[PDB]
Formats: sequence, structure tokens, C-alpha cells
Amino acid sequence: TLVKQLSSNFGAISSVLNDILARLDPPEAEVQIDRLITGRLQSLQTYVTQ
Amino acid sequence: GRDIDDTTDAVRDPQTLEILDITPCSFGGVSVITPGTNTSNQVAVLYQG
Ligand SMILES: *[C@@H]1O[C@H](CO)[C@@H](O)[C@H](O)[C@H]1NC(C)=O
Ligand SMILES: *[C@@H]1O[C@H](CO)[C@@H](O)[C@H](O)[C@H]1NC(C)=O
Repeated sequence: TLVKQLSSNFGAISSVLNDILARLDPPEAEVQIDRLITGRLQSLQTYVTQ
Repeated sequence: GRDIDDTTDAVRDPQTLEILDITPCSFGGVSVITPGTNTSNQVAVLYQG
């Protein structure tokens, strides 16, 4: 479940940070990065609580 | 090529058309062994797996 969750969109524009970095400038990719990091932190917290 | 975990594990060569395996490397949490500090200052280092 964790591994499958890893590759989710999380309401962002893409599921791979490598694409996000190369798509635009850091000022406009930091939002997507922040959304990814919040989602993944939420998932990790839930896994550890379980 | 993908495994159960939806992760790539084998990619065919676009150049000469061969099947190539991929495998991640160098995973581990560094751990240090010590017999306390009061009676010694020599330690032992362990690498995980
Ligand atoms: C790839 O190009 C090389 C260079 O000409 C050739 O020797 C080889 O047969 C080619 N492989 C293909 C087209 O699958
Ligand atoms: C260290 O070992 C000596 C020898 O027994 C003892 O006198 C001393 O109280 C010890 N110190 C600590 C901090 O354990």
C-alpha cells in the first residue's frame, strides 16, 4: 500500500519530481513539490500509526 | 518491465536490443558500537545490510 501510494498525483500536475523540475522554473515548481511533500508525509504518518 | 510494486526492474536496450536488469544500490543506516564512554574511547562501526 505504501509503495502504490508513492506514485500518486496528490492533486499536483505530475507524479514525478524529475519532470516537474525540468518543466518550469523553481519558483513555479516549489508549489507542486510542497503538495507532494505534504501528501507523502501524511501517508507516512498514517502508515506508522497503523 | 515492472514488478508487483509498480516499479521498473528491467529495460530493453534501444541500441542493440538486449534485456537489461536494474537494481538499486547502497541502502543502510550507519550504526556505531561503544562500551560506554567511562572506561574507553574506541568504538566499532556497523553498516546495515
Ligand atoms: C543500430 O545501429 C548500428 C550502427 O549502424 C547497427 O550496427 C545495428 O545493427 C543497429 N541496430 C538495430 C537497427 O537494431
Ligand atoms: C568510571 O569507572 C570508575 C571505576 O570504577 C568509577 O570510579 C567512576 O565512578 C565511573 N564513572 C562513571 C561516570 O561511571
